[PDB]
Amino acid sequence: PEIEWWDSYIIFGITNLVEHPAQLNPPVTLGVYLTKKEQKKLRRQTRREAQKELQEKVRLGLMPPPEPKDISQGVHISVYRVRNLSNPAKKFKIEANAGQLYLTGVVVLHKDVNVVVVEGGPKAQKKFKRLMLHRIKWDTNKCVLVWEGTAKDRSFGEMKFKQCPTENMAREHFKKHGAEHYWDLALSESVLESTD
Amino acid sequence: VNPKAYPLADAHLTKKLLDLVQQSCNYKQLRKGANEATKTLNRGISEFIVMAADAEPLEIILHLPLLCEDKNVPYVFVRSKQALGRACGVSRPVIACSVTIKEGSQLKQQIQSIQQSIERLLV
Amino acid sequence: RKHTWMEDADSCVAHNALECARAIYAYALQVFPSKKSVWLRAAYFEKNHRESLEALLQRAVAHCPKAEVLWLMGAKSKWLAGDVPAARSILALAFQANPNSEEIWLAAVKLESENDEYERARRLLAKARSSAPTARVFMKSVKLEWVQDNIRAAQDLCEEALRHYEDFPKLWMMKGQIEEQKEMMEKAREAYNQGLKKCPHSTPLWLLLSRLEEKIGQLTRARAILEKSRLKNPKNPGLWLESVRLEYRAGLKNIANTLMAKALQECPNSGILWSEAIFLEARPQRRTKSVDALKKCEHDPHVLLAVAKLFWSQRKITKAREWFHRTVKIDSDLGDAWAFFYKFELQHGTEEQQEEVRKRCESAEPRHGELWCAVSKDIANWQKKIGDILRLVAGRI
Amino acid sequence: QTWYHEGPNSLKVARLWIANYSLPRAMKRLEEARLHKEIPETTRTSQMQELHKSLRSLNNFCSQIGDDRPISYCHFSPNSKMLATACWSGLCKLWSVPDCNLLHTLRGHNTNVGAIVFHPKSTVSLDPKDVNLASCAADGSVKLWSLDSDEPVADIEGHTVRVARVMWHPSGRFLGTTCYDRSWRLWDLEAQEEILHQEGHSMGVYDIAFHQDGSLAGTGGLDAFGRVWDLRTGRCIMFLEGHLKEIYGINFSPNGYHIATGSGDNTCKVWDLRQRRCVYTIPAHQNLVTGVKFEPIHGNFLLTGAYDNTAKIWTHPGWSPLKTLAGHEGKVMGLDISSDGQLIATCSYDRTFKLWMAE
Repeated sequence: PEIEWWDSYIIFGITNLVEHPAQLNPPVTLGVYLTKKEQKKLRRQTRREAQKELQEKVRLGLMPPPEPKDISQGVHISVYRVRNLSNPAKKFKIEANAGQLYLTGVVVLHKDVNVVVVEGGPKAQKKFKRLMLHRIKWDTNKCVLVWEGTAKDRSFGEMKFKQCPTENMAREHFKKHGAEHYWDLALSESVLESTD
Repeated sequence: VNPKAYPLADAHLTKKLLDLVQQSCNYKQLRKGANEATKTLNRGISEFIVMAADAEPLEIILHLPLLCEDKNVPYVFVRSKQALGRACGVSRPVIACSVTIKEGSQLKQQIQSIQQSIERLLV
Repeated sequence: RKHTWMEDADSCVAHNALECARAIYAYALQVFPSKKSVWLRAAYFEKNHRESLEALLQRAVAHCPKAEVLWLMGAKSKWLAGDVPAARSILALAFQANPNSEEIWLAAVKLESENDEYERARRLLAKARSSAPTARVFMKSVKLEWVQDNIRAAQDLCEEALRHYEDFPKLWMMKGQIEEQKEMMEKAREAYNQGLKKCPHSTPLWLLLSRLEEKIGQLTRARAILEKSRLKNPKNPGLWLESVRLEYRAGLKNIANTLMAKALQECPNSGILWSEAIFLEARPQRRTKSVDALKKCEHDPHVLLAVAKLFWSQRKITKAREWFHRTVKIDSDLGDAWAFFYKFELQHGTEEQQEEVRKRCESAEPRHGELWCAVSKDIANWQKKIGDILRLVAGRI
Repeated sequence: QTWYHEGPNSLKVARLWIANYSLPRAMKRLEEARLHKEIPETTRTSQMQELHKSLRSLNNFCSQIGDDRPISYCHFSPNSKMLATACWSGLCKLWSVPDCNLLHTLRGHNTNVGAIVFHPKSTVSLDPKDVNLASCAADGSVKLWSLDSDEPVADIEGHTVRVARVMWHPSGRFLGTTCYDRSWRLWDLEAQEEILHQEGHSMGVYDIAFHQDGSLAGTGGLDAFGRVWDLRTGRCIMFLEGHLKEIYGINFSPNGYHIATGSGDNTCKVWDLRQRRCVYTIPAHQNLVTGVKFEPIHGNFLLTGAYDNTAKIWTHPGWSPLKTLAGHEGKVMGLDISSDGQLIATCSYDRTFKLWMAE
């Protein structure tokens, strides 16, 4: 590069002009808790109202008296690394949990590097992490959580078990959905775990 | 609000904190009052400590985050003490509450989520 | 039927007497020859209840071949009661029955190093290293070379043990202890760092590295090494206790209390962490901290030793003696609890309580203690007795 | 709807001085980039491999506790002299690096101190009796402080909101400060007054950092929109977007294209300036990335902290996990590399500050 963009724009464009450009917004109900006495008073009032309604209905002659007797505004996106997706029930249970949890993503498999990326709500991501980390029993084959952050919107459409024997094809498939950085970080973490 | 009250939660954060405080007080896992919160933080059995920014004076709650720096507990300040008192199941306003951990309670995941969400507000 | 007879003999030995149990053990030994377990049980019953133990050891050596544990117990009973050169001849005869240098050569080297003529011990260690080399034999050879004097041959043997047994942190810890006893101290820190980076999970090597980085000044590097040891395990109770002790050694009492609270939140079922939190607490606040330590970590020797120290500090000798007796009954192998019981018997009580504490320390050998390992790992008190080590642990409190 | 407003002539004179000081600096940076581009790929690859091997064996040492308050920010002094820390208390100590000895702790604040960043030419060509460091608190205060006085100077009362961070200009005569009043102030050292208040975000700005040449200045806060405003007449055209969380850290690379922004969405945005796009979205950690620092004048790496107990030193470019500089016990708030590149301090919420040195 010969010069930068601001250096080419300035070189004379300096003046005493302060501006406020691009004022954009960044991408509510409160419950009430009632004490035991308040709950008892409400129950008494409701019972009195029901008794009054029954008395009015009986006195009206209508019936005889009873006989005496959100993916928006932030989506939690996790990415885990597994040594072998061979475990059918464990992988199936984790995938089933993610699918039952209205969570999208992908499950890419490779030589000793399996990247399972899920994206959904926080209560679904916590359940998927508890399923993949405590419920799904893998065993040398272990599953660890590589990353867990937040994104603006979901990237993938649905959980599709992709497969690529080489890292370049899986990286291109992740870059087609705009998630090649997480797969590259998972591959780098797998290489650092295998080297150390 | 008070500038000394830090950190300050948002609207949905205070709603989730009030729901967790009501679930803890209904399951007998919450202690209301500043002295009970100080006793729970001194004993090391308090999972979280919530304060009120609408306290006059707020300095009587000022030892509540500092004890949170002595026992490694998350601290948060509510918007009003009357809302914290109504969420604690009492007609009187509460200025300081302590949600304590229990032996395998069902609200441990919600308490862990509230501790994870309250640790990012103080920055 | 032999297992039921051994169980009945053990129940009779634990119940009322020892003559019928010894008769049942002799009947089970004379009915059919058994493995080393029944011979070890008979040797333990003879040692717990002089001549009968030597006769049982001779019968086990004559009727049960390939029993290194029974031969070692017979050699120990001959060295303690009978004679040391007779136990040396018994170990030499057991070396002609078992050609393996795993435990017989180390016992012969220990018997030759407990007495004089340490050149014979060095020759036996060299023969054990040339016949069947191992990490424990090399560590025993380095200890026998470093107990006399810190010679360069001991450093060369420690370097050869670190080059041949780099996976074992004991050789790196011995090399760091040999280099720390020299004039310089950077070589011991480098050897401790190599042992911490080569194990990679070595708790006593990291504790020695933190102690060397704290005692030689610049305790910030010691705190960094303690944090790396706590994060490298991860969340070890010993590394957290060492970091809490390093924080309490300085003027940062609030940081030490925060580290103790973090260690209790990361490991509540730890006796040493509960004892450190009870000792770091206040004097009117210790009655609740000891109750919380007893409720969280029940039937623990370190928590009982901390309760005994709190009862002795509160001018209650009748409660401190009962807590020391409960600590000795829960775990008699503890060194710190036995040292605290000996200090409580020497501070408050007659000579009968001190004699009973000395008999309890000489019956079961204390190990894995805080004050016991500080005097048992030094070269000046390596070949000493148990009573002198207990007196040195009680006098240094 | 970019509305324009006229300013004073002193702000225009300071903008003309900043342009006249940045244009030969940009010319020298372009000449250095053309000289580095003329170097062959073999020696550059060998230097990059040597830098990666030096950054991979980065051990943490000299973890000296500052005070009982957790450390919120750290700034390296020029020429590897010291390191100014800013904890949650009112004191701003200056520890002698790599000796880890505190000396001349600059106190004078009442609330929780924010980012105490020293001047880029403080230890180089400025007197120690004059103003050398600039600190900020949780209230509205931007106070100058010396290195051998242990007392603050005449602060700027033009900020009435929570001043999160403050960073001095590379020229030395200016200093930006990100306040919580949905604007960022630009105080002057020669004029001794606030020259401009650029409001480029709807929410309060958190981190403000100028470029390597001093022409541009990157902003960012709770409005989730990174603005790169020019020092001549404003007009931020390099708008950074994509992060759904609050931008808590901004750092300008010595190269004219790359710019690192740290957000709370567990990612870091290395965006380009010649294309006005995001070149890399690196998942550095899983916690909220608050601290972020660029490389020195060599320009090879980037050290990004987070709310976890670790800090990732990644390559620049490439966005690869080169070094995991863990060892802390709290949220890593504030980190700065030295001017020599061999030492880097990372303040954390465990009330301690260590330094990563090559083994």
